Amino acid sequence: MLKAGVHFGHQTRYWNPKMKPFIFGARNKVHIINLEKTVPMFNEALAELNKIASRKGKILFVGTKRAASEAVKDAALSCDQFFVNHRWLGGMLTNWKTVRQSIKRLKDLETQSQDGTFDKLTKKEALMRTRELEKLENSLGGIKDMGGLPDALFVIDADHEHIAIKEANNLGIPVFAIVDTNSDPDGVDFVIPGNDDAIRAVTLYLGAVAATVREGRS
RNA sequence: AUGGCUGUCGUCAGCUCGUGUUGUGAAAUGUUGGGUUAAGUCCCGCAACGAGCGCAACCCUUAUCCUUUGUUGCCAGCGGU
Repeated sequence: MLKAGVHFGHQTRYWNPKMKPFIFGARNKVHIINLEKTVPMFNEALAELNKIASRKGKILFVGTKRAASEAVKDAALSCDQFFVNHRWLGGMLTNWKTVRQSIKRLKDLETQSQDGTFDKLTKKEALMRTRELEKLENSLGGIKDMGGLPDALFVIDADHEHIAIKEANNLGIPVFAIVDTNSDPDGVDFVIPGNDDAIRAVTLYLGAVAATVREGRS
């Protein structure tokens, strides 16, 4: 709701002509996003995104670059929602089938880990198995309790996370992206011209989104 | 014309498949890349995710120690011989 405070746009380099409607674009070789265009765009994204959030849907924040972590873990986990913060595996939506059995192995190995037989029979293989929980835990972290493929997708950079956008367009999932002036509005259904790599901007930004996901009529 | 059995490349480290994706297609990817290994060995990365046959291990023997039993095998300590 609050006016974007401190980002005003970025990316002098590799700017994309399809971002030409969103650029004010003056200072010191770098491009300034027209935030007077961003505010209606971002309010629309909060509108439809709250609309699917009230229908009891799953949202899947996507935060692979740094420092979108742990800001996407903090914002998704502040809601009762899901996230990807480390490397987004190629095909966790379009073959979720195989990713379902990898999530199943993460559940079986944490149940085996903190409760069952973890000290049993070996030290070396037990260390092997625990670092399998680090690898499967940081890759399949947020999505491990989803149990479906989600009803929306909220990516924090459109060019850095083009794979996830490409799959959610492949599957008919609404993509909500904060694009920058280098990115491309591929199949992003609700584009938001913003700043992808400022931590102030993405914490303000995810703060608003996580605010409207759990917003409660009460 | 065959079965069964065998040699050989070669005990060389390779050969594939399902699902997915890319290509009009033959096909490609996976299996390539940075390291490493005896080894597609293992890690990391990655439009791939996994799986099979192979590699490794399980088998026999050899190298050390313990327990048991001690004949026909052995003789340290005992006695005479």
